Amino acid sequence: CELDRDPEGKDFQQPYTSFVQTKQNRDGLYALLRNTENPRMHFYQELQSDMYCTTITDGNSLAPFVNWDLGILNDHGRADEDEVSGIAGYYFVYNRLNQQANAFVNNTEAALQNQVYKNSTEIANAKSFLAEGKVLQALAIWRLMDRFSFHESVTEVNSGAKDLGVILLKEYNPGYIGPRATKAQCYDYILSRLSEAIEVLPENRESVLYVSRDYAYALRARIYLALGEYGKAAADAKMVVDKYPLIGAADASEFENIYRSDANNPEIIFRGFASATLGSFTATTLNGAAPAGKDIKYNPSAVPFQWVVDLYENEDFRKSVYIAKVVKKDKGYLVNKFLEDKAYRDVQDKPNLKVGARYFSVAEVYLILVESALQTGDTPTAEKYLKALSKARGAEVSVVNMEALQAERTRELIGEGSRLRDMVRWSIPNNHDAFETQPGLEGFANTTPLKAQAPVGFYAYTWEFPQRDRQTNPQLIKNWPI
Amino acid sequence: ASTTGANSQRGSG
Amino acid sequence: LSTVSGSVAKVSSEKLAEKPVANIMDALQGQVAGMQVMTTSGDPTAVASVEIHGTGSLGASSAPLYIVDGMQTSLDVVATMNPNDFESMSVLKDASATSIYGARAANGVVFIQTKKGKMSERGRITFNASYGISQILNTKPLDNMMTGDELLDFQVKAGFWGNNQTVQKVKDMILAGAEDLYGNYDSLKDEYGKTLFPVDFNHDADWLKALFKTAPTSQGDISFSGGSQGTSYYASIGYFDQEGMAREPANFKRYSGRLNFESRINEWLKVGANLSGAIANRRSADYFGKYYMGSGTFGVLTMPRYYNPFDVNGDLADVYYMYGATRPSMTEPYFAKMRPFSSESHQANVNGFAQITPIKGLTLKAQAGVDITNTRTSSKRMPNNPYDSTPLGERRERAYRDVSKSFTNTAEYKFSIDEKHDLTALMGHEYIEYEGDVIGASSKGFESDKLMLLSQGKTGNSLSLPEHRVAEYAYLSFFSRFNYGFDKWMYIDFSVRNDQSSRFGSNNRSAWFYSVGGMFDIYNKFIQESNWLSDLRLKMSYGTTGNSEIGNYNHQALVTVNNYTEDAMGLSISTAGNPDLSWEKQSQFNFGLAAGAFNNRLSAEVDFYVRTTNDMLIDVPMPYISGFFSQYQNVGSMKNTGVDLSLKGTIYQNKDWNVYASANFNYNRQEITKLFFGLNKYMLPNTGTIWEIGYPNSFYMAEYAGIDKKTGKQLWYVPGQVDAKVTTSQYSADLETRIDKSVTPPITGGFSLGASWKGLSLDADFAYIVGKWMINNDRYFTENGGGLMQLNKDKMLLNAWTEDNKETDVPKLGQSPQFDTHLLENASFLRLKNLKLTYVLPNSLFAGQNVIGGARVYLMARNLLTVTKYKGFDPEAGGNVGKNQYPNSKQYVAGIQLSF
Amino acid sequence: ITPIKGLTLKAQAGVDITNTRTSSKRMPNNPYDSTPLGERRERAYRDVSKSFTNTAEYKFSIDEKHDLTALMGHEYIEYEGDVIGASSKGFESDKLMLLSQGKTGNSLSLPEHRVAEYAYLSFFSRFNYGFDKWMYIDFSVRNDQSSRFG
Amino acid sequence: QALVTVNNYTEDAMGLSISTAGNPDLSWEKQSQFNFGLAAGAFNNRLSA
Amino acid sequence: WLKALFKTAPTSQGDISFSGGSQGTSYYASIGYFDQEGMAREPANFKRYSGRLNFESRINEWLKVGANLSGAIANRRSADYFGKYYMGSGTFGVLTMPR
Amino acid sequence: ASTTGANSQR
Ligand SMILES: CCCCCCCCOCCOCCOCCOCCO
Ligand SMILES: CCCCCCCCOCCOCCOCCOCCO
Repeated sequence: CELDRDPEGKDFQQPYTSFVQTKQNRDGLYALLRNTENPRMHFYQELQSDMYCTTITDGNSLAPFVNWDLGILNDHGRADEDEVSGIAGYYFVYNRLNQQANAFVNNTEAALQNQVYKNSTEIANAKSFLAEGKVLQALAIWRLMDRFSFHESVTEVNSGAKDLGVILLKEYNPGYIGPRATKAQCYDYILSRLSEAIEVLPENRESVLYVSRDYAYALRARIYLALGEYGKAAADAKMVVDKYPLIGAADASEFENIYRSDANNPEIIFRGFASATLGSFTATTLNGAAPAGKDIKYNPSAVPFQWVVDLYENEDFRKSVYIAKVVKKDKGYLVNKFLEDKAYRDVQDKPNLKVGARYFSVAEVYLILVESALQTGDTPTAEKYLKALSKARGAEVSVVNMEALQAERTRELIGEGSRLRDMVRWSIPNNHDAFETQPGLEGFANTTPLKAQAPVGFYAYTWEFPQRDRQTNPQLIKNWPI
Repeated sequence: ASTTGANSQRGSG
Repeated sequence: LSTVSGSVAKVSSEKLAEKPVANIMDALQGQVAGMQVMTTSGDPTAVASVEIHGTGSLGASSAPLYIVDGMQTSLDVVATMNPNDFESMSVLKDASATSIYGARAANGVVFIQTKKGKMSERGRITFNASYGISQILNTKPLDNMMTGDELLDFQVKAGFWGNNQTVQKVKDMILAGAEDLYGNYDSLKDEYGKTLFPVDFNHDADWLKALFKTAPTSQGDISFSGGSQGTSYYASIGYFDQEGMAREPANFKRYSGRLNFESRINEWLKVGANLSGAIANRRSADYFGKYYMGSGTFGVLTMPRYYNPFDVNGDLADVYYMYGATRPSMTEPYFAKMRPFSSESHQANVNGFAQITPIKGLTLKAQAGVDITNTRTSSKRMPNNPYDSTPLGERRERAYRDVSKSFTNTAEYKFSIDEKHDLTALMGHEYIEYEGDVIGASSKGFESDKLMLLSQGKTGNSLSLPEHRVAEYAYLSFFSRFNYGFDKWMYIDFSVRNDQSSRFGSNNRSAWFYSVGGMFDIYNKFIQESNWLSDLRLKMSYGTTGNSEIGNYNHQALVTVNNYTEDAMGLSISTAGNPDLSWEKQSQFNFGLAAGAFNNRLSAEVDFYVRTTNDMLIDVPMPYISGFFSQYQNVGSMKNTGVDLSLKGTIYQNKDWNVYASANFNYNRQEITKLFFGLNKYMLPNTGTIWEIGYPNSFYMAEYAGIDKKTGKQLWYVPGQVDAKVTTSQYSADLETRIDKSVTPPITGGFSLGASWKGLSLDADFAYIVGKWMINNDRYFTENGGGLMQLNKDKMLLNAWTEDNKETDVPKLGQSPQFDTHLLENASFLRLKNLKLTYVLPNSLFAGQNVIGGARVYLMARNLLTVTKYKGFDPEAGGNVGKNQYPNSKQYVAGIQLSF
Repeated sequence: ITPIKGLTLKAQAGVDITNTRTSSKRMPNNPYDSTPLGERRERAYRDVSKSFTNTAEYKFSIDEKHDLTALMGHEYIEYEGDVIGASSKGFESDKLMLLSQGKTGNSLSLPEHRVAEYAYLSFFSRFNYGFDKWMYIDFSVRNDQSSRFG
Repeated sequence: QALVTVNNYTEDAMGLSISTAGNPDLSWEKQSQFNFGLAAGAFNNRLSA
Repeated sequence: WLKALFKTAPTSQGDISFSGGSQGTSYYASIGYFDQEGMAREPANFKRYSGRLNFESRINEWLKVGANLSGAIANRRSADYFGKYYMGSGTFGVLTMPR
Repeated sequence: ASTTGANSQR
């Protein structure tokens, strides 16, 4: 009587014996990432910026972030085996990525050190899958810091948290429950993971579906930028900024076909693999879209304030793709960046509004180089790359002066979770109670006041830790005060 | 549609 | 099966028969002391949550072992049986009486005995049939919701539609949007204004009628029982169909047969079988308990009354409209024919036994059986539907397989060692095996209802990965049990056992459990005869029991597939792992006393008990840093101290006029003893409950303190701060506190009355559950003026604090509600479980024709009376929260019975 | 049922259900195959055939030399069959061969699906004449109706 | 029946071909039996034909 | 090549059956086992696990009821290359394969 | 590898 029962479709965990076992674990790593560094996860913090008002259609889903309903945002989200969403979700998927990249990095170091690879080329590649896993850990921890550590500018906080990062765990350890690393602890782990990888990863990108040296240079320049290290951000930018060219569009139809194509956008540095049958998801929060036969109708739960619509020149290719005047019928704009990739339609004819997970496009690299060059007094190269990015978009900028950078960035990065961070760093408070709503939508997009004001240095621009992580871990210092 | 106003999850099922 | 030392309740046939729901454990709510049954959904298809003597564990199931004619069967398979074939149910609620059962005998065992034949001269044939209707059982929630233009004003004055808008501007705009939207559909473009009025500010749409209906229940059966020399037969076929009262479709119908057969073959052998099966179709409303715009009982409270799902004949349209909508929104009946569903379960249950009696005293009994269930289910998305996203349709076919083996063979040697010592010794072996399996296939792209074979789908970006899920477990057990009897007054029972489960690793799956017990006939030793006391017996037991009801594969450290591209597979870490995971070890001491007064026409049994759960299987939650959700561990401990007593007697036996009552009560204090990682408390996020060592599973919130009459703001009590109690308008999570309200209600009980006036008889069965509390998640929406201003609200928001309206208790408009005590409702209730008036035809009406011998007729009601303070539909329809409930139904039934 | 002397009413019914579940693999990593990738095909079958066939039969005698037997009856035969099957391919491990774990793209397939039903309605009669227990005649008429024809 | 089945040509639209020829008059096969029999028992029912 | 593609294979069967009854009622019950393995080395088999219960009872001078109940768990597999000409299989194989 | 040669069919 053997009462052993073991589950079908599962195998037991083991150390890496073969190169083919290692390569398979690296793929499972990138699979997770695709459902983690995912636009669906960054929409919450995009909706918390100064750009959105809720419509009459919302059902208290986007209202907590747009109207700063702190009483709901405190323990917002889910991360159980039925739903993974929100703040709780954002936190949970990245820790799994960090946990699961930890077990990949450690078990590749183990295999290399026991010479289980059978020749020098297997050996040489695992030293390279290793750098990739190092970048993944750097991304995982920094995304967790992006939302769960304070910017230096915050005023009143819970005592202790002003200098704390997130719980740093460098080993695959499910049972680990420790305290928060300090800010400099977390950030030195992030930058060193990245630096060690730029040493090993080859100069020129090998696959847009995997971590490349071009990618890490870009991700580091992003991370430097939010750290205020403008000189260092500009140095990693220039190392990637010219390797990816801008979309050659004559009108906004030539623009939209190229931009919306995961496959043909020459600006995409690093994306996750997606097909119509695997790795494609619908991202219809910003736009409210749904199919109707051969068509698409839109019922958004949130739409930009007029000042966002007024940001875009009328001939800006983005003003019909990133935002699109498709509210009511032709009456107002919604944020439409994540609308679709047609290549993922089950049927050519019928849209399903599915997209893929993109991780970095050279546009941001242009804006990281432009802002930093302005900060470091390098006007020529700040003006070069900003005139280029905007002219290729059909709306070249008159002057180059940070004010213009703040606008241009805001236009180009709409929908990607970037405005909330930018208003913290540019020291802009939330004027949502005072922005004009779009006139065309009178009666559908009305003003709703904040449930709590958001002035410069307000603590809730930084999220509280999930209530799971707090209740099970007395060694956790929370961010928000009493 | 659906209104996640907020569900207190049924932590006693 | 049960023993002289155990707490044992026995429920009779009549408590079981002809009940208009397929959930037979509902029929026991308030019949057994200490057994707390509760059905949280009126969905025909739902099965109750029984708990004997408290909640047994904070992570394992507390479900009793359910047993039918010797072998474990699931409630789901019990539901496919005809309960008019049950002779009796026996609840075994202490360590001595549950000593020969395993798996989870820590939760009590429910033993159902099906009828075996009565050895009469002519056999008794008997035919039962009844018809009846289900309704909703409480309407009060919508007594005080705003009317159509009552909320129109509310919305406009709150600024929801615009800054500078009048009611009529909005009224013009909404029906403007309904005519242009309807005006794009051939099937609607010129029915709006003729037969369709989707928006109508002059009539209030009956949203209760929109989403709920009266529904019927039908039952019948024939039963041939008879007998002869050594053989006994009971055969029956029968039919049941209970339709769902929610208009969202759900139903449970079964076509059943049963044959129970037992025969003495010779003075050395007795063989027997009891065989049963069913063809069964069940379907369930899968939207209840979630919040979807205009569905469920939430829909009937939340849909603005200016929205008409009806047409011009008062019948339910194909579609209603809501302002802003991209698409007309399908009503519930038109959704169903557009999203069809069927499922057939074939259920087979074969059961044999052999009883060799080779010498005086010895009984070799081998018993074995199968429990086969193949279920085959279909799902469609009807194509060419003009209110769907695409004209293209899909189809999903699944097939399910559950096979359950169980062998359980025994040797029983009873003898006598002199004239005052009776010993009965018995040991046995038992192997339980379960192997289950689910397969599912789906295609899409169909463009014809008549061309929808799965093989006819589009092939390309339209293809699907199949569905496939497997599951197996096994239990190996050796057990023993001895019964020593001194004189005819003193009884000792001893038992030891070993259980081994597939659900634990090889080095940790065995576990030993024991039990001792004694019954002492104080009457028949120390009171040879008394003129008023008839029965006085003292019971007492200690024992240990296992609980293994967890989830098959929760120990392995597993990897699964998680492909990143299409040309090579990928592997991700799947589970954390607990190499040490093993049995949960429960221990129960029971002190009993059973007494009979007058001429055992007035009986009672009181029992005191201490149920201790150590090595408790907690699915300990993990910090999200871990990259996991949970991991089972034998961690923590719990206590359930309590008493249960029951009594029954007759109040006026008058030779032709008997009056009978019976009552039963349990109280059970729960105390957690140990948590995990030395932690003293763990609040379970977004649930409003908390585990804290000193106390039981309690609720955990901020104390809501009303509003500031000077500002209109909400105020909450700050725990620990006082004056010479402190309020604040600044809400924070650190404002929350343990509340002296426990989640599982400590008091479970019921009573039942009965009189019989020569053939005419009335029985009433009551059941109560006090100390119950629930969060009315529904009121989070119906009562807030800070958000969801689409939704209908309670008319109390017409009172909202403003500068001109003070001296009100409803807060200013503009602030969202928090999950505090203002939603902790007292879900305690008395309920009238059934009223049955029956009239058995006179005996002499059948004195000339030797074909029919008797008849009975009856009127009956399930769930008419519900005394409770709860401001929601059903106070049973929830545990810790109540969201969008399918309320239990109220039934009216007429029935007839014939005997030949 | 036997209500009065001579006649015999017999009612009979039954089902004949067959649920059959079938599994098939093409084992991965075997070096004498075209690919190292594995395949798996699971099918499920269902045959349910019910039939009711109830009779009324009258036997009587009009003399010591004339035995008569009359019987007529009804019969409905139904058959409902059904076959469902799904398959995946691309597996790279003995232990990871759930259908739901296959490759998805050019490796996906259409399911297998087939249904078939038939039905029979019929009324029959049969008589028995017996004279002096040496001469015996039997006559019968019946009508059959099959779903297999228009 | 004289029937159509699906025969898709691409992946974005349904296709239809003629499936079966047909016989609206198809009906029962009508068989007929003339049977002349004889049974005989010999000796003391210890020999039958 | 005969030995390559054909083997000696086993057939196994067993059965117990309780018959009796007495009055107006009669029972015939049986459980049983059968396993026939196919002699072609190309795998093929028919095994069944059987049960049956037959029951008849006179209830009264007008009514007699009865059931016969039968079921089985069965596993069949068939040599599907036979009756076709494939290089190294079946009796064609055993005759045509160069020795 | 099948030898069609000739398959006089049944
Ligand atoms: C008119 C008389 C009523 C008879 C109804 C009987 C319905 C029985 O259904 C059970 C179906 O299960 C079939 C499996 O058969 C098992 C036989 O094995 C028993 C041998 O011990
Ligand atoms: C009134 C008729 C109700 C119909 C119920 C029929 C049950 C059909 O189930 C089919 C699947 O069950 C298989 C039975 O297995 C046979 C038992 O095997 C044990 C014999 O040794």
